Amino acid sequence: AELDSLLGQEKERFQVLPGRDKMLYVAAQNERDTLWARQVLARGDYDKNARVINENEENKRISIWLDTYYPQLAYYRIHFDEPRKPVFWLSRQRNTMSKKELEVLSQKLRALMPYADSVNITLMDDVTAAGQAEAGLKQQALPYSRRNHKGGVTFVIQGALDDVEILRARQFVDSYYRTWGGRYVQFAIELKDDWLKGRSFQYGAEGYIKMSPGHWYFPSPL
Amino acid sequence: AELDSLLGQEKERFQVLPGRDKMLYVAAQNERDTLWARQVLARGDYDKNARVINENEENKRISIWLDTYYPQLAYYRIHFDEPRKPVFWLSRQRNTMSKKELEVLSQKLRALMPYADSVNITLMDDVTAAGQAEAGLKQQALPYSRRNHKGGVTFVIQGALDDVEILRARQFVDSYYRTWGGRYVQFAIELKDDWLKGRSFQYGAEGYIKMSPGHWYFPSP
Amino acid sequence: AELDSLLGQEKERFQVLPGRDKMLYVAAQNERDTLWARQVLARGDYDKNARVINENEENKRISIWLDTYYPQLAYYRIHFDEPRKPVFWLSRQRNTMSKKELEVLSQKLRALMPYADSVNITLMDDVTAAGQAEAGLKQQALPYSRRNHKGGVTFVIQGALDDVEILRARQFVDSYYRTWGGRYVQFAIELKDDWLKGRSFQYGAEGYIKMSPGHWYFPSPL
Amino acid sequence: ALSEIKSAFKIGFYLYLPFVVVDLVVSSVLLALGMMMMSPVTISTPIKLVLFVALDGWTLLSKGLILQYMDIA
Amino acid sequence: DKDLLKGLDQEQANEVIAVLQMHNIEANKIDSGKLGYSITVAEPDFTAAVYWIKTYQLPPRPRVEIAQMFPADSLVSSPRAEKARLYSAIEQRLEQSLQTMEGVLSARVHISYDIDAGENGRPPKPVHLSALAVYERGSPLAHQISDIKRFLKNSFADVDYDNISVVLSERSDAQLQAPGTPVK
Amino acid sequence: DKDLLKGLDQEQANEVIAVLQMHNIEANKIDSGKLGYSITVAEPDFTAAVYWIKTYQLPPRPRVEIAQMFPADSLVSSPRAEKARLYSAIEQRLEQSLQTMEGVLSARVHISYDIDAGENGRPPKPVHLSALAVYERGSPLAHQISDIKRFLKNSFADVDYDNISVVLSERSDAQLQAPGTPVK
Amino acid sequence: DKDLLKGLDQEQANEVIAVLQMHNIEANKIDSGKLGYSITVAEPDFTAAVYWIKTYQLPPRPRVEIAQMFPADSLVSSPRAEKARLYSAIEQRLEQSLQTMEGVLSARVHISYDIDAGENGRPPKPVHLSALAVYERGSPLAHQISDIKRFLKNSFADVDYDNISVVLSERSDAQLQAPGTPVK
Amino acid sequence: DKDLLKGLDQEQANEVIAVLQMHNIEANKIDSGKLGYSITVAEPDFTAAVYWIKTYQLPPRPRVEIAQMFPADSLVSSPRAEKARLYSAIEQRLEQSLQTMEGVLSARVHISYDIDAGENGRPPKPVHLSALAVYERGSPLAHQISDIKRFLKNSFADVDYDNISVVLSERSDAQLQAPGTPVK
Repeated sequence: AELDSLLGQEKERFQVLPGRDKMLYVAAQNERDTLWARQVLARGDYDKNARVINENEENKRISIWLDTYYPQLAYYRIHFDEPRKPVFWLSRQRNTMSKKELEVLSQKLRALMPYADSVNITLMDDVTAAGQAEAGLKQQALPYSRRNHKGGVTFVIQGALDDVEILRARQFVDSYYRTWGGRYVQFAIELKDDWLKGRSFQYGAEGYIKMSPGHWYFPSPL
Repeated sequence: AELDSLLGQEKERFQVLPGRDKMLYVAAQNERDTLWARQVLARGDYDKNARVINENEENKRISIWLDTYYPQLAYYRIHFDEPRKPVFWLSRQRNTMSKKELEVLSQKLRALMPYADSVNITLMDDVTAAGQAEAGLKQQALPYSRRNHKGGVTFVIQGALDDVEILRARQFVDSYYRTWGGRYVQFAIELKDDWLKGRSFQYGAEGYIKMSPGHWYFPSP
Repeated sequence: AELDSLLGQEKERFQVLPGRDKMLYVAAQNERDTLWARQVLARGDYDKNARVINENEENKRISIWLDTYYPQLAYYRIHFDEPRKPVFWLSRQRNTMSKKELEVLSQKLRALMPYADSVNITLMDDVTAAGQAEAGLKQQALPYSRRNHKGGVTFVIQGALDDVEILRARQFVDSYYRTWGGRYVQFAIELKDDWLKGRSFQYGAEGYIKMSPGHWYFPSPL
Repeated sequence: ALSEIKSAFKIGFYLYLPFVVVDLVVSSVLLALGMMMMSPVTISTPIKLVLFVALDGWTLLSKGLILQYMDIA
Repeated sequence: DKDLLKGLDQEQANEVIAVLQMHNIEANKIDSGKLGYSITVAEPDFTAAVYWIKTYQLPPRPRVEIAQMFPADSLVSSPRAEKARLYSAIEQRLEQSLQTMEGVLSARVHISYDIDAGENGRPPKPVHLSALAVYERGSPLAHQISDIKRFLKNSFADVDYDNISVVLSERSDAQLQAPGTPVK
Repeated sequence: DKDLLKGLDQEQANEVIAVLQMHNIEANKIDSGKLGYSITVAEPDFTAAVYWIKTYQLPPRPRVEIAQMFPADSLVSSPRAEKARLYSAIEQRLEQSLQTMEGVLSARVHISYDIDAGENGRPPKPVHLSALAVYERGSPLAHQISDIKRFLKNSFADVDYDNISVVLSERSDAQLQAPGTPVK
Repeated sequence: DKDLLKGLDQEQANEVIAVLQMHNIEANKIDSGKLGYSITVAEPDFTAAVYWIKTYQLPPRPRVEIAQMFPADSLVSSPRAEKARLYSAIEQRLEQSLQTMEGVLSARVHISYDIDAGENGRPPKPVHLSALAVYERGSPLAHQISDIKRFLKNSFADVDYDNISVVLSERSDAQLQAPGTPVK
Repeated sequence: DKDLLKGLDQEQANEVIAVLQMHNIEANKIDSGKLGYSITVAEPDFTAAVYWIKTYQLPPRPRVEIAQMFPADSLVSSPRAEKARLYSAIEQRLEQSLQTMEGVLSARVHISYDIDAGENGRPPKPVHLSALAVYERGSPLAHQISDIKRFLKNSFADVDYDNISVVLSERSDAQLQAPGTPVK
């Protein structure tokens, strides 16, 4: 029996790709269909060899090879919408590569994925990656605090947030990491109470905390 | 038998479209009919291949392709009031596209929708999109605050709202998300309790709240 | 087994209209008779196909089509007092369509309804719409607050109303919504606890000053 | 003062109730035997006295009476 | 002939049939002696009749009264359990007198309960009433607020005209024709 | 032919049938005399039916009310148990009276239980109510939030219009057509 | 053919089958009358079925409630026990009333318990509520959080909007296709 | 086939097989009749199975709860023995409620118990909570810690965000393939 007929009735969720190293890759799109396809190949009701690939798993696997053979590289994400010609989003304002070694990298990345035929490398701009991250964080009316340093920005969302400001701040981060990756810009949601809870303090460059009506505490300038 | 005979008795709430890749498409219109038609194809009383499409999760599918191959694109919604010629509502004041690459985007959307024959792309202004959202929010007599910025607009609804206004708001936001979608203008209804229920206070320029006969509260501007 | 015989004994509360797309329409009147006729077509004691229509839900169905192909259009209601020839009440003072693009709208509204023969478009005035809502609200001796804005008008009825003023207001809004519809003028009946039924004043040095209509109300010690 | 004598006399009856069960359950086990004539008071009072201190009585109503009035402990 | 309810009561089966007959499906009431009645429906109508059992929460629970939580056969009766059994019979006698007016088919009255004013030194407060009614159609149901308010205002010691709340409505359209047998 | 549930109740089997018939799978109500009812589905429709049993938490537990935690057969009855048994009969009678309005199919009313406030020397606090309702569709359900507040505003001691919250909605689309047997 | 669980009841067996069937292994439920059900799997699926029994902690233990630790059958009942049997019946009635909303399939409500305020002369603290919910997919579940807050705010004495935390989520993807028998 | 264990439980044998199958050695769930279950391993796999029994401390003890040594069967009960039974049912109901979140396979909740404050002259201290959780992989489990602290915050009287510590982790790798018999 064939592999596309050994899976379930709905032959729409899985996609069988003929590998080049005499194998056969099945491409699921979440972790529940990955275990649905791995149970068939693990109970052993198929003769030849086959593997189950994914989006997040294969994008985590190829960064271990790239963190050894190409360190200090500024990239974002590998996109697998068409699993035969994947797109590699590379940074523009941070690399020192000419047109020759980009073809060398596009051939060594092709040798890592036997199901693909050609790897397309497109150079995404570096400022719009934080411009979309700030403009999407302002439409949800969320308080935030941007920190700029070289090779990555950081948005801190703290304080006592209500239940609408947690549910709105989670659906945006999970919709942004899905299309940009967590390599460049990092969100830091941190639900905690207010510092100096019921204490009156005298802020700014010469500070104290009133522990009581007759008790002064002198820590760091609040 | 045919697919339209294996469905329910009333042959009106389902539309069977012929595909282009030798597949059949059933176009439900909500989630209850989508789960009604998926039990037929899942239990397997049909020979060939068939799929069940929708209005929401088909607008969700071709935005995943459209945030990879066409990023930074300003659009609103893909309307399926007739499923053989959908309408693409693109923005006018935020695109940099000429006549040619709109036709190439139309040809790349026709390949994404195999049940369709053409895709009609119209351009809508961003003034009427934020004007109908403010005039409708003013007609229901709701307290609101508008925050304009580039590439989006947000309306904030705060206060101690009663049980009539949280139903008038929900019937308007649900009637507006169906037409325009949440790509441009976003509503933020959060309700808080009021402090000045039984307190005496002075409002205006120099405002304070007397929380007690011997207690002043000066709120921050 | 004819369709008019598969309905009830009294053959004067239903009306079977022949269609253009080879389908018979049963035009009921209210929600109680629509499920009385839908049970017949659901149990399947009829050979061919048929549909059941209604005045309340063919006006909700035609507005989903109308606010996609003809946006920014000002209209009130569609009346189905003669179901083979409906009347479409358009606003005169808020649109500038010509005669030819009104006949194109009248033919595209006709192709949406296969039971009709010719849709007749009449242009209603816009002053008498908010005029009959004020003159019918002064006749019941109800307190109200007219709020005018561009393209609509709203009447707010607040206060601790008694049991007769609630009955007369609810009995009047349901008789006005049937004629005009809630596209232009909207009513805002709401109960809260203040003996001044909506109006508020401030007192200093000259008498009383009528304050502006606002959202904060003073709770009444009385 | 008349509301405190009223609020004390209906607490003392509830306190009275278990003891009546005790000296009605020890006086009826003698009549089941051939003990129709012996006095049960001299048997009732030790079996009532060793149970009240073993179940910590005088530290249970001294707590429960002051909890009505003040924030004790 | 598929049964859907059995073991029902006499007044419960008349509430199930009058709900199903309103929606163009016919039912059969079958007596079973000691085990109550039972309602059967036809096979093309079984899908609709299960949906109206789920929607209307049928069979109906028996109607509750406040005098059932405090039975009179108890040996110890509190002042709270005597004031509640007093008001729970005034509340039934008032809704039995509201049905003998000119045009009322059904009615329901609610008296406000006061319990914790008797044991302590707190004074009692004003008593509130509330009413519901169903009037025969063709009647001017706006002028009949003042007759029910006038009748209720003088059946207690201290009520005001803004402490009485009357919400009433006209009856539904009559169901006079038969459902009809499903042919196939 | 595969069994899903057995030993059910009459009111418990019509909810499992009313849930499975909404999702295009048939079911058979088989009586077993003394042991109760039982529900069987087909073998192609066994994988979906176990999933909807797990999701919808079927079979339904019986509905809980506050007067069951303090039964009337007790030898002693504190005033905490008499006020809890009283408020738990008022919120059952008020939700039985809400179902008789024009258009209401079902409802549910909650009272704020304050049991120690009248006992302590502090004055008793205000009473809060809350109600849910399911209306017949085609109704203007924005105007009907004021009749329910007018009805249950005057049924207690001192309520305000800010301490009443009514959350109501229209019913679902009707299920009238038959599911259909799996053909193999 | 190998057995992995025997003696399970009905609700435990229907949640072991619904867990294994989504991980592409097929189970068989076998009744045994008095001794309960039993669940058997095939021979290649035994190493994986034991791993999901261990990971998912199956069979499910019965769900516990506070009203079970203080039964009403005791001869004496402390006020800590009467308040613990009262709040545990209010938080059961609130979650049985949340499932009657539009789109909710499951819910779970928690109330803060205060027991030591009544024993001594301390004033009571504020009362806190917390809810969970599971919604139908396709619903805008950001605006559904204001109706549960408005419903929950005045079902008690005095709460704020800062003491109510609602965490809700859409349901999982539907499992409708059969697992598949292993060929050998 | 040398024997390893006997006299076990249905859940005590499913943990031994799940441990031994992870380390590439097979087992046999041999039933002993009225004695219980018994696990027999092969002769070349006997040294490894004895070493992994000694290391993993198998068979598992029954899990303890705090309300197991203050039983409700005694005729008298201290307030110390009634607060530990109330808190031990709260920390179980919160554990049952945490498992119905999106992605959680298992969880465990601890509450700070109160002993000395019933009789000492000090007011009772604040409440401290502690939670563990195991998440399905693929989850961004740095953002899940704000949905558990928000749910656990106002389920009590007054806890802070500093008094709640959540330590959670993704689950281990999947075990699906068979161990394999020794080639002898």
